[PDB]
Amino acid sequence: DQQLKTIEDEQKSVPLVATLAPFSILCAEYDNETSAAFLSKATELSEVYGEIRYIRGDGNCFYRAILVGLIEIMLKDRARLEKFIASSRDWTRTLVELGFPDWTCTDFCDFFIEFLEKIHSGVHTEEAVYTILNDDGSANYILMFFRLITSAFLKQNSEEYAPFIDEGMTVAQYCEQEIEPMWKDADHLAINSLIKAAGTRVRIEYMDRTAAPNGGWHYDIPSDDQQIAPEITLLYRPGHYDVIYKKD
Amino acid sequence: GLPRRIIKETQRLLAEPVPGIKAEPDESNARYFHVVIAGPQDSPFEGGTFKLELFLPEEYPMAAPKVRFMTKIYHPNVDKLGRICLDILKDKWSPALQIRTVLLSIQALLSAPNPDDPLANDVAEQWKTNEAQAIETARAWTRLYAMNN
Amino acid sequence: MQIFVKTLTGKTITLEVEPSDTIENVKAKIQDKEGIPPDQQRLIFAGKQLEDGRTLSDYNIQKESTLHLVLRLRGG
Repeated sequence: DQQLKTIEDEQKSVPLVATLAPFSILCAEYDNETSAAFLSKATELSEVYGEIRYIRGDGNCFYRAILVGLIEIMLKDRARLEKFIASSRDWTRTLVELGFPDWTCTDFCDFFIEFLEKIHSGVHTEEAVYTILNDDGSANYILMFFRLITSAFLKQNSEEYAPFIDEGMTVAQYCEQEIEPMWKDADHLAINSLIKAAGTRVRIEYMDRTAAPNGGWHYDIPSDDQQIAPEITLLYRPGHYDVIYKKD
Repeated sequence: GLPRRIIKETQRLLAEPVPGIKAEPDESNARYFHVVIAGPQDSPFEGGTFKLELFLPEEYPMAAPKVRFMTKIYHPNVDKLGRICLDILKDKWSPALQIRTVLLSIQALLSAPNPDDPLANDVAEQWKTNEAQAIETARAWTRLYAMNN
Repeated sequence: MQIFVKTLTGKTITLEVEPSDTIENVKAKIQDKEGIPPDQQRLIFAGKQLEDGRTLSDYNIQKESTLHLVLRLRGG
């Protein structure tokens, strides 16, 4: 059956990581006749957000969205990239010590490190980075590093996160089944782990059809007493994540 | 020109001695491997050798290897076409796993054939209801089909 | 009786409930404190997802038991 050939071909008619597009492109998916509730939320969001970056919906969208967000900060901040390149080496050692399979998990790390170093030295331009994030072989190899640290963060902190897993699964079963494999949607627990593991700070604009608090549903992860601005903002629509950008 | 993953895994597959498992790249196609797994001691498959075929698909390691038994075997996890019911070949595959993992897990499957539930089909049901007799049939098929030349 | 609801966000809250209470009513009481609406909430107790139609007594949830709250954020 060439059915999953056509399914995973609908997915592939869009790029992994689109170029920027005005936020009004999101509003144009909707209208007052058939999708009035979504149109309202999008139009509202467009007062704050000027642009959207569509991420392919292939099961990896959340990981790919965070990864794209992080790489964007690091193209604009040489210091932060230095810090991220080093603290990724701390992950390699963490992985191999938390008993992840050695040479395979090491090779994902090595590929990711080399990619960052090549940004740092200037070998890779901005253009070259987006091309790499759109080439399936390379982009997914890079994305695996992020699935791995998400899993590692949970295993590192297992007694703490164990009670938030349902279906009677242990943390290791959850990681093995829902975090480590590719094409697996991310849920809250995974999302919380990646953001903390990656040391980032995210606002999720939770765009659904429901009457909402002024400004729309949103979640800041982490949420703490501090009022630091989020460095990555995601658009969540039911079952899907894209990247969005405040105006100017 | 192969990706880095297949170059590295090929080198490991050639270097690593694994008891009862032999694996070779096809001379023409670098993604194609020929695998022989010895019937483990203390299983109905003892004395037999089982040929398996493994293919690394275009997106490997992001998708699972494809593995099939060529040697006919009476086992709850293997059907008439030699297709293999195994979690790490579909849903619990992750790219942190490797060919070695799959091969070792197929080997352990021969040693512990009874996986609590009937994966497929009439064979599995025969295994839980009358093990002694399923075990005997497996022994016979080993003699009939897995006994070399 | 009092129960606790622990969140991934780092917070624990307390609710006044009856064993008669449905999981729906419990979510509404969480909503009154947090703002998080019921259809955005998943509650877990003893690795088992709590079902909207059911009661606390159905899961033998006791005084000072802790429930775990996650948000509905599943995305590909």
